[PDB]
Amino acid sequence: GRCLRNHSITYKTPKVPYERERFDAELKLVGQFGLKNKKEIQRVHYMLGHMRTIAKVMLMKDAKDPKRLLEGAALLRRLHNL
Amino acid sequence: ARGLHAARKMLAQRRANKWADKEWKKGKLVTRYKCNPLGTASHAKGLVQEKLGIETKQPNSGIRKCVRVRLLKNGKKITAFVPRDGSLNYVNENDEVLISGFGRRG
Amino acid sequence: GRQGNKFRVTCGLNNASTVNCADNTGAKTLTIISVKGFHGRLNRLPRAGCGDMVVATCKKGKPEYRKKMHTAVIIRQRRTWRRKDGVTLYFEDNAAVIVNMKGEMKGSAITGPVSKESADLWPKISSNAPTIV
Amino acid sequence: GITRDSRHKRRATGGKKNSMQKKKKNTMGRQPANTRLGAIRVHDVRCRYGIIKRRALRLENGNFSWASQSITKGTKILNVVYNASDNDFVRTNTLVKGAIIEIDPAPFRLLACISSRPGQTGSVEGYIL
Amino acid sequence: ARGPRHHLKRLNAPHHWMLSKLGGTFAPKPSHGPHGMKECLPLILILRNRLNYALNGREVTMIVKNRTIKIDGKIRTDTRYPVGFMDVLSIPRTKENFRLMYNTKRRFCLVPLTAEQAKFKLCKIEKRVLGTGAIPYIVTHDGRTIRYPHPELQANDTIKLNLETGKIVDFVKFDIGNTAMMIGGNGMGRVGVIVKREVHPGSFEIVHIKDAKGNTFTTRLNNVFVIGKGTETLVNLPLDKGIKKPLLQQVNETIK
Amino acid sequence: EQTERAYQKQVFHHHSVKRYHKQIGMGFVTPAEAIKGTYIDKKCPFTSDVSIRGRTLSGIVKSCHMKRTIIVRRDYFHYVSKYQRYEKRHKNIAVHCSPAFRQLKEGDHVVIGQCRPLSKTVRFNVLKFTSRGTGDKKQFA
RNA sequence: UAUCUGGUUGAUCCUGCCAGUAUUAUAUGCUGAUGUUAAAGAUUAAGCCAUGCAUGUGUAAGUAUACUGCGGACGGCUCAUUAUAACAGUAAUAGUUUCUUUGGACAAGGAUAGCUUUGUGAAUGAUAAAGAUAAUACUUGAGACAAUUCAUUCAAGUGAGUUAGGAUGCCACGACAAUUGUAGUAACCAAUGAGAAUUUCUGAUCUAUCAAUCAGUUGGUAGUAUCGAGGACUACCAAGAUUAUAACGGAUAACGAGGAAUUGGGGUUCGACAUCGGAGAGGGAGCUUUACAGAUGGCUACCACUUCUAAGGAAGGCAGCAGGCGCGUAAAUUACCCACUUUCGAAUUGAAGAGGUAGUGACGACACAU
RNA sequence: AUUACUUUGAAUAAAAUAAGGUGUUUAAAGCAUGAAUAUUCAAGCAUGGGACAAUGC
Repeated sequence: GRCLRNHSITYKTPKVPYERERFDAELKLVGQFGLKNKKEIQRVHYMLGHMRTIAKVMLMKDAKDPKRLLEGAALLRRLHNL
Repeated sequence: ARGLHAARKMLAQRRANKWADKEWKKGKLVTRYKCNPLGTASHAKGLVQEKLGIETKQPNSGIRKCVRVRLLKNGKKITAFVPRDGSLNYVNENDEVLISGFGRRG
Repeated sequence: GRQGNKFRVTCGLNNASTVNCADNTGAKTLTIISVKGFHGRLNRLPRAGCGDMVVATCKKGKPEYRKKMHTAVIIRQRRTWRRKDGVTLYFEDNAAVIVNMKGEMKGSAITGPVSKESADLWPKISSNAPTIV
Repeated sequence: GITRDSRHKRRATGGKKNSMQKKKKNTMGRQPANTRLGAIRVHDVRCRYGIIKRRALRLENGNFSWASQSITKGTKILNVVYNASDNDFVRTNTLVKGAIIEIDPAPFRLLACISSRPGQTGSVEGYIL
Repeated sequence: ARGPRHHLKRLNAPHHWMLSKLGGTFAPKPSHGPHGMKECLPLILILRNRLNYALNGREVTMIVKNRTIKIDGKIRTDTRYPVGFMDVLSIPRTKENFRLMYNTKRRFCLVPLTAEQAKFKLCKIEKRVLGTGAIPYIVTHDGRTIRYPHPELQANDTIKLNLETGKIVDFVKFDIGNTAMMIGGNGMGRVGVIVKREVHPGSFEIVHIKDAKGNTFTTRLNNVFVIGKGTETLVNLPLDKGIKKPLLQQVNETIK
Repeated sequence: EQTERAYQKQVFHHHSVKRYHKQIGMGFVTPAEAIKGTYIDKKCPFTSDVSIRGRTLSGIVKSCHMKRTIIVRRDYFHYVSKYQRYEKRHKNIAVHCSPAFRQLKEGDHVVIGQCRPLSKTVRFNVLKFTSRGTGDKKQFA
């Protein structure tokens, strides 16, 4: 550690670098949204996985779990107004 | 050695059985700092002594231009591959040449 | 490199006479080989007094000084010698400091006293001496 | 000086300790002041935290006690007779706690064991068997 | 370290001091005084964080040095005076007074004090010691040494002190029929009624306290500060009364 | 009883000299042999002024060859996180054995308690002992 | 994203490894429009240093036609040492403890400064002596106990005390400035003090081409020493302590913890460096002042270095901030200011290369021209 | 009768890990009400149960 100010990353490169089943679909979103490069596609993919895991961890417990009710209600509430 | 209270045999077995790999063992023997001409360095600076040409292996043919370089930190002799076509002319005698590994690890 | 006229000092060091090394050059003992300015005679061994430049080989010390011939100056000797003002004095042991022909001392310090006869002869030695007896 | 730390000793298994740091001042130690016989001479040493210890080298008068009659009158001590800590302490006539001494019962009538720390308290006290 | 430590780094400060992490490298070190290092709030932070009177800490010196702030029965002139428990705090130059109090959300809250109720302050008996000369006296929570107290007092009771006269007014015993407010860790900021105390001869004494609404919480004996005897409140409790809301009306309420 | 060079005298001595025995604390009983005994000890928890603090362990007495001091053995366990399995271990502690317990022998369960440093390695006192079996080695203190 | 692919053969099915792959942290080639944030002499050398700065302080309340008081024992830098040592969680001090802060004779005796008076050296924060001159510098003085030491007693809350306290006999220091404005002192009790220091339990990499190890060593008695317990040391006594559950020894390119990189679960690698604790100021060693230093921007001696010189001598420790040489694959300006945070002070003001701004900066992070 | 096991609590540095809230224009940021913020692996303290377990009368 070197600096007190926190930092984070947003996009992670896909593992397989060259696929024709992923190159074609990238321009079906780049051309449609008028995106500049492929950075944005990775960034939303981080976003979906940001909450997809959160939904999966708290889905394994009972419906009466106090943490499931606490964070779950906030998780659904945050994702409804968005 | 599956028993619940036998957590010493299993740990001791793994400590013993881990020394037989050819890759991690290189990371604990003191030979990188001793026998490796590079050591733990990315690049090695040296001095040119001799120009040599190594013929290729059996299936191939031709002479690969190379130079025998003596380092400045260890003094050992290592053969270096001149990079490009006709690039043996660019190198001279008694000049600083950077030496940095190859594709295969170490 | 000497500056002055040495008086008469009864020489007590012969050929192959081990002396210590008051210097700090990583040499311990220097066995005398010759003496500079020695007017020799038949069957006579070279004699070194106090303040006499010698030529000595180092038989004990650091590797870059061992097994080589150096030039030293005797700073104290165990042989009683009489000053001109009627003083009869002698030291505790022999010693000598490594110098060069110009007199420039090779070391930077001297351990123990230095005889007066060897201090005014070489002004580069008197400065380093703790005391000058 | 004399350090009372445990970094120069060995372990319980006989292994030798390995050094990490130099001596620390919080491990002070002063040479013993064997309180011998003689004229009154007590020094003052400055201990840690500014407190002062009455360091005694030689004293001849000690304030004694004897509980069977509850009288405490000081008297001069003749010489040390027997010591339970060391035998060579008898001849040197040093004053240490738990040392049998002989006295003159001049103010006790008109064998003493010391029960003070003359090297630290600066004074000699005792009682009668 | 060779001796005492003077500079307190920002992060090493107790978390209930409302301090940031990027503001600066150091935090004001509370001096020796009536309360502990981590049990206090330095007077410099009170007048710059809770009160917002000064833009920076330089102007705090231009306030305390003027003999402006009065604490307890005296008036101080120390910038970083250690302000801990519910000792009164009066600033006549602004006609307003406060009181340093804990809250259920693990912080230091300031409840305003009127001029009529700033004349006295509560103190907690820490130990009863038979001093020399057969003179018993009791050490209070604020470190106050007092003269001959009531002989009926124990070492774990509470004494109603007055500032000007400096005499004991009323005493409330430590028994099963009283009420207390906590100063501990998780339990601090919680008020309730003691219901049961279990004594362990080994290390500690553990006491069970029930909240007003029926909530029951457990804490150590060292955390107990009795506020009254028989569910009666002898001082102005904070805005939240010191109840522990079960987090149902915090996540949902803050939405609107 | 009185066999050494110095006059072995008890720290708290009072003329009727009376035997000073103070009652112990956390639910232990004072041994009967310690009241009518003629022994003397300057570090005994009962007849002297050494207090037993919060720490208290137990084990099996291993050696009884040391004067007024014994060695206890504690065969505890350690959980290795990776392997989910426990590996047996041991630790030997020297505890000061008061001469109140005369039937204490090797292989007897003993309750120990902390106190001030009595020596370089000894920092505990014996509080009670329980008898066990025998192995032809009836070695007492 | 719980993922594979090319390579032994004419061809097939396996073990098997090489290479490919993605990511973090170092260096480098090529290119490089912006805004915000930000690493940056550690790896090899805890190697050597020219220079400049980094610890000083005056309110009406000490002395006025510099002395005295406090601080430099904090801050800051580096990671050499270090393998149950340190460190982390925890427990004890009924085995010790300060500094600062908060609660309890209408006036004595003196000479040492400032300024000179005559100077000596090439200099060293160089030093001589002659005249006075004040104290909140030093003694006294008195206006009146407290607290320690020793032998003996009355004996309670306390988990637990011949204990806090009281009473004896007795020794010792012995007070409440001879104190200032037109606050200041002596002690004694308690808190700050979950602090500082010791100490209880548990926990550490590889190695058996380390299998037996220890003689102050294991414990007891009695003393000494230290603020304080104890072989910490001393004199006597007995032979005891660890050991296959890895003792003793060896290596580290080993400061430890909080944590970091990467993970389906499990795990592996790293951590000098934000914060806490530890150690060190070229190398040990010995001490001064003081409440705390074994202080090194304090002293001394030795080993190795550096600087001026009138050749008689003098001081210095950049592993502080910039900067210089070497080392290397490898790393920034010989800048300005106490404005933000904080610390020190004779205390609202004075100081801080702590701290902030500026400068280089493709280590990295976010939005983004063409 | 201890210990282990298991359920609970107490106390448990901050920074940080995942975040509760909060349009630095979004975001990286920051805490401008301070999420109960959960954190403590290894140990230790008190506690409900004794099926599986180790200790010998």
